[PDB]
Amino acid sequence: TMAEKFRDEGRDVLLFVDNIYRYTLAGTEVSALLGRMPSAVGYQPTLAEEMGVLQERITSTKTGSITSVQAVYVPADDLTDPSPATTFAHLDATVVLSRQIASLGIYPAVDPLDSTSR
Amino acid sequence: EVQPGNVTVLADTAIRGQDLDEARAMEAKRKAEEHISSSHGDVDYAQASAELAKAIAQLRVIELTKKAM
Repeated sequence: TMAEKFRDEGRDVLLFVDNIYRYTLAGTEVSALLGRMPSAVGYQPTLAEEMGVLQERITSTKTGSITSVQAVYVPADDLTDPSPATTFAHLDATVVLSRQIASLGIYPAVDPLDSTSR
Repeated sequence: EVQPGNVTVLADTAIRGQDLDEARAMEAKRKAEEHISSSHGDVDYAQASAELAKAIAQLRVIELTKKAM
């Protein structure tokens, strides 16, 4: 909401999010208590909508622009877990860090056969 | 070669001359000019190598066990 206020004032803004995965994990923690049936790996049934309704308003517009960097935790290093898998589609440049490269002491541990950009 | 108490015959494996060895050398040059390479005769190594190449193909193990390498 603050990033959007600065955007609409005509400015151009930087928005850094510290870990967007926790935003869906907090929804998974509460989902079952709201009385909703579990989905594929215990995730809430509304995972993709809860994620899209947020990431669709973090965008630049003709009146001003938002440049954003988001850290995205992937659980158990599984890049096919539903949450990273649904997050991939919402980004222009995706940088994929891997443990098998960090263990070689090569930092930043970017995997160049999976990093990509529009 | 006859020696005081020994005699040895240093036989050789094939007829030797000059008409023959020269043909051998001519063919040895020809095979080098036109790059003519013959196969060996080892059918055992051939079969083992082909099985080993087919078994290791599309194996992709190192992508799977996260061996950093």
